[PDB]
Amino acid sequence: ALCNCNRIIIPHMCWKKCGKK
Repeated sequence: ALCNCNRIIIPHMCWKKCGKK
């Protein structure tokens, strides 16, 4: 699935745009 900025072993596009990982 797609960006859990609420799971924090982020997918890592999801990371950089959680603002993050």
